Amino acid sequence: MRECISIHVGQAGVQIGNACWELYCLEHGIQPDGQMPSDDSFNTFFSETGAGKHVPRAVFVDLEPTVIDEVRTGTYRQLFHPEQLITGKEDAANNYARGHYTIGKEIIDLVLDRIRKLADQCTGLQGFLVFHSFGGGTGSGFTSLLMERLSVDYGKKSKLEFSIYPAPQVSTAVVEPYNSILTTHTTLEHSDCAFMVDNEAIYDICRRNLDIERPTYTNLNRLISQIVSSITASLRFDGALNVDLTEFQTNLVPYPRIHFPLATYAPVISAEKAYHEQLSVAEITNACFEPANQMVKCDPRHGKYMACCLLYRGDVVPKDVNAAIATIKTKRSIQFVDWCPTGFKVGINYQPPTVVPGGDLAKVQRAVCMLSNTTAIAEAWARLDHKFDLMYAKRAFVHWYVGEGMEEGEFSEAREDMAALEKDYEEVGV
Amino acid sequence: MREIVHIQAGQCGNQIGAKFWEVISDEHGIDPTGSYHGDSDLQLERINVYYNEATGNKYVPRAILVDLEPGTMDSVRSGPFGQIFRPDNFVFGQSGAGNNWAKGHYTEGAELVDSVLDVVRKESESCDCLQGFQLTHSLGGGTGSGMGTLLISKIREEYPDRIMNTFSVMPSPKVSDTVVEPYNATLSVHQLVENTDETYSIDNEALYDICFRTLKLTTPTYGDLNHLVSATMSGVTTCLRFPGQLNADLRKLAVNMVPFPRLHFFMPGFAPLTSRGSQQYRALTVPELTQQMFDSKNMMAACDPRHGRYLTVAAIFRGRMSMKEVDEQMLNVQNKNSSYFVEWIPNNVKTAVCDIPPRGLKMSATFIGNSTAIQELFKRISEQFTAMFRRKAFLHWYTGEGMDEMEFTEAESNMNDLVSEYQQYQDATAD
Amino acid sequence: AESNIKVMCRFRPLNESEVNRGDKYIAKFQGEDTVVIASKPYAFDRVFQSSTSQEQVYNDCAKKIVKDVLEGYNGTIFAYGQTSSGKTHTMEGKLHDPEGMGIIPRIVQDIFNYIYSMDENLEFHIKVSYFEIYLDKIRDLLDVSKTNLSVHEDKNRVPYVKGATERFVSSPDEVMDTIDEGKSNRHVAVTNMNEHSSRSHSIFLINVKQENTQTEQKLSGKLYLVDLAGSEKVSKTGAEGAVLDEAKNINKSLSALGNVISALAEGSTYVPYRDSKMTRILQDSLGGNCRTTIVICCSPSSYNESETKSTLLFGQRAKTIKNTVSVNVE
Ligand SMILES: Nc1nc2c(ncn2[C@@H]2O[C@H](COP(=O)(O)OP(=O)(O)OP(=O)(O)O)[C@@H](O)[C@H]2O)c(=O)[nH]1
Ligand SMILES: Nc1ncnc2c1ncn2[C@@H]1O[C@H](COP(=O)(O)OP(=O)(O)OP(=O)(O)O)[C@@H](O)[C@H]1O
Ligand SMILES: Nc1nc2c(ncn2[C@@H]2O[C@H](COP(=O)(O)OP(=O)(O)O)[C@@H](O)[C@H]2O)c(=O)[nH]1
Ligand SMILES: [Mg+2]
Repeated sequence: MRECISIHVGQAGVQIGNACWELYCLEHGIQPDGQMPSDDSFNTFFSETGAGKHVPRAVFVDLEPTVIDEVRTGTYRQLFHPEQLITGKEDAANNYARGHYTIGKEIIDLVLDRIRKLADQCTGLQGFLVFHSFGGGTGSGFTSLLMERLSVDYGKKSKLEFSIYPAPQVSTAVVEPYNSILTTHTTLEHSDCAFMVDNEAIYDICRRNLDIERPTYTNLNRLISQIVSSITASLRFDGALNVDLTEFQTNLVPYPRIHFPLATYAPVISAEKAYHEQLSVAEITNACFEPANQMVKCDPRHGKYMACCLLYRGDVVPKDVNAAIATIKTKRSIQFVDWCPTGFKVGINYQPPTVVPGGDLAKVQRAVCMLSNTTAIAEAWARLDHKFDLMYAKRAFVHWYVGEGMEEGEFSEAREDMAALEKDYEEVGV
Repeated sequence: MREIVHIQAGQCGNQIGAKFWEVISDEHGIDPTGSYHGDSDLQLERINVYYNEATGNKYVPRAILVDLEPGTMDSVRSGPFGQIFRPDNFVFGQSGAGNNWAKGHYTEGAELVDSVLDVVRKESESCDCLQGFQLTHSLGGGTGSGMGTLLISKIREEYPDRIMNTFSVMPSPKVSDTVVEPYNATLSVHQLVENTDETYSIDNEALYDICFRTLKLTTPTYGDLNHLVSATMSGVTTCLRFPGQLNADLRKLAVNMVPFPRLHFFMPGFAPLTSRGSQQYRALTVPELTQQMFDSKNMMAACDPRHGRYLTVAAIFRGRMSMKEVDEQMLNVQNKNSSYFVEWIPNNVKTAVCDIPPRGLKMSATFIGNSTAIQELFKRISEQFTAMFRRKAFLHWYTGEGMDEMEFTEAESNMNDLVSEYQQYQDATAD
Repeated sequence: AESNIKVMCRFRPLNESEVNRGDKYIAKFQGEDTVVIASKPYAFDRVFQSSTSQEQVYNDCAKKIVKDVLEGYNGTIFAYGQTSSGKTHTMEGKLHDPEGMGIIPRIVQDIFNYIYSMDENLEFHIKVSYFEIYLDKIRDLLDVSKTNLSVHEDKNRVPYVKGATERFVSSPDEVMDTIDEGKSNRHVAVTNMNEHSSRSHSIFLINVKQENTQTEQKLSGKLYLVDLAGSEKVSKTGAEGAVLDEAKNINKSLSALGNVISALAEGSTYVPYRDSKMTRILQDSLGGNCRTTIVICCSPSSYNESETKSTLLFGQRAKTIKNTVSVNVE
């Protein structure tokens, strides 16, 4: 019934996996080997096996062994079943064409088989959550190749992404404007709906909303995982509606190319900020329209809301939600879609969030995540195509991708659709 | 990817190379009897990257040592870690080419070249997931220069798919007893530009001034200097040897470093090198590290990048620390010092952080810069090369050892095309 | 002193794999100069529509370059365009059919037909070489022994290939034999885009020297005839294994040819002829003492629209380029 598989591609991808899986373990009551004192709604993302070991609906993929050997070295190593942990040897190494052509095809069948043997143990499979970067070698290259092959293999069955987006301050690679535009170009037609994660936003929210002075990527994944646990909470807790990934697609798309929402999650408050600790449903619903708490750090003061779903988890009443939503619709100068009426899809799950035992957030009675489709991310695309153009103009770095199987036309074609993604983001509005 | 095959060539190349191996061997916790003493489990982790698991509990370096003069292999063999090297892998002649690249590339070294090839094939086919090859040689001597470049090309004709890493040491305009070094240089650069993936350009000039100004030392003694070489050479190999954050390998390094494939000459730099034992004051933290790491005074090529822009920087941090503070300190530096980067290359600074530091320290930072200012070096060799070449001075000592004059003309022709190339992308703008 | 690169456009028919897919005929033509594709005009020196025979291509494209090369200019003719688009058909063809034969043996004949039409006082020494760039190494085609050849710089530094089979040919019939030998040694594979796909860039050079005994003057001309490979999308060709290794080197060498073409057209300060061995052998050809005609070869199937568009823009780029043309002494 209604089961989902998380597919963790890339080092970042995998380390958000770690934090997500560790968090689902605590959430469900699952000891770090496998045993648990109870039962209940582990159903979807975990499988109970004969000897009481509760095994993830996971696939972890890395293009070298190193990120995944830390998994199977450390804690939950006895939870993670060896068949679901897939290593490479010779990596893509930040180069998109190595991840799509050369090295990627060397694991692709093997990732798809262990996907298929996990999927064939899914009574009511909904689909996939793929976590990957738009910017890396592994993450960018192997995921777009993986998306094409999964669109042929599972077809009707949904592909959600949790996609790592670089930013105009926080960036990673030189060739990353290619990685981004190249990967997207491929994903656009194949993928279903993608929850862009901006690594600057998470970094910035941890500093300003979490009051952390020295965060590490462990601290960052803790906020990331809390938005992914908030989305996945609908399958995993008790509550009202929204228990399925397709309602996310269905209700968030204005047009299907424009399949990239922004997630807000609230409250992002530190355990140490225990003075104004009593937050209301209104308070945390205000925070979801606040430019601070946006997982994608673009300017909502330029960009329009096209579509909103509010997912509440914990001590939340829907009288309180109605009241919140009516007054947020009066207060904030939010532009909306014309063809449709006012747009909020509301989800209520009764159980609060969980922090990790060293976790930075407060152990709040209630929480919310807003999934919202905005035109604000065209600002972010615009910065990305303008960087592509810079580099492409001189032809810089492009010998490494064309010299590993790629055609230069593919760059032209990619950029042309990204420039049409720009026009789609213009045309919704006039 | 997993295994690197290391190749040392010439007197320098084998002395800086043994000093490298005693550094990485102390990091990986292995002694001069080849025993693993490592107190942390993580010391054995990626051990097979640099090491071979030999018969029994012995870890042996995957190192091949080449020289024509056999007293170099004796000073290695009678060196402090001597027994750690496998004596099959001591590849020695009985002469010495004698600061003559030609007797390297054409005479003596092309007689030795095949004995060497048999041992790098043997390291190679024994590797499970081979990364590629790592040669340490000189761009100025006789053994390292012509026999190095003979090597670079010969292995690469055999393995063109895997990665060709080199540590290529550059001769000083201040010192050296050997006059003909720019001849050996021009001749080498011509082969290097055609056959390496990446070239760390290791200038003796800078190593001298780094040691004389920063650390303190007056006349040039190679054992003290070779410590700063070996510490840099550990520094950049970090990400291959040990896990942490981004850029694990050399390909994801070189892919992110090189805009146009002939511009692969990198400018090394290393941090902290402050007043030993006492300071303990002055600097400690990750922005202080990032500062020292970005400083022209901490650069290991003699080209001041304050006179010629940076394309790309790869920065290898070592220790447990904040990925955010590097993201911000690399943001900060590139905003503020924007006019020393190039505008057409966006995102110029690339960052790795490894949890493991070196020994002697708790935190470290290694700079690797692909700088347009490396042209001042190619100009220095040229202006000197063409000086002697126009009067056809010393030419007979080399043309007599096999070469045509037109090979001096061609080696010049590519070095000066390499110059136009480096001069372009210094000058260039956006649009 | 300054002569443009002539950029000439050839469309083939729809092939069997294309017509049996059900692909549309995307080319519209306006006169000899302009091809219109998706309402957009692409302007050139001469355009050749699909029905153009092998003879037709010869008298309009090739013909005049024969009189110029034998005036002691250098001459380069090369075909550029993605896989199956009709380069090898154009340059080689079916050598021994007097209708199906292409530019290469047709050039050879009209050279010797000129030499038959010359006085008894001109001595002509023609030597030919035939080599391929395969997996970025220069394999000799007329000799099996030499698997990589070397780039040397000449008298005034212009680059040329050292270590090659220079056959000194008497008859054109004997040149047809060195062509037939070299062709069948050239590395060719079956891909899902072409059953005879060129996996290597094939370099026929005719170096023609002449002296008039009576005038006592000597002239040389390098005639290069390069059937290139066609930079391909892995999706289309279905290339894995060796077919991909091949593809990598080709895409790699033609991105570099592109960048050289591009640099010249914009007037960029280096001009990287030094990237690829193909760009090096083409140094004279793209900015030097040669009359260079580029045949850009195109498919009219809808399947290849994107990559066809790119090939036309390479040619619009390329037409803008002039050569630093002059008469080659001996
Ligand atoms: N949120 C998140 N980002 C991380 C994590 N660790 C690293 N990153 C960052 O996310 C981006 C890297 O993306 P990856 O998907 O890891 O890139 P990758 O595919 O492993 O890149 P390759 O090693 O070249 O294959 C960079 O900006 C890293 O700094 C993590 O655990 N969480
Ligand atoms: N103009 C044409 N008229 C008729 N047939 C043609 C034409 N051009 C090509 N064809 C047919 O297509 C076939 C393949 O053409 P060709 O080998 O020249 O393609 P190619 O461009 O060299 O491919 P590749 O890049 O793989 O080498 C030919 O053998 C010929 O039968
Ligand atoms: N850093 C350093 N440079 C040195 C050392 N010994 C010599 N040099 C210089 O670095 C280069 C070494 O060349 P090498 O190939 O060792 O000369 P050869 O062995 O005599 O042919 C020359 O330009 C020397 O001046 C050394 O141990 N360390
Ligand atoms: Mg062909």
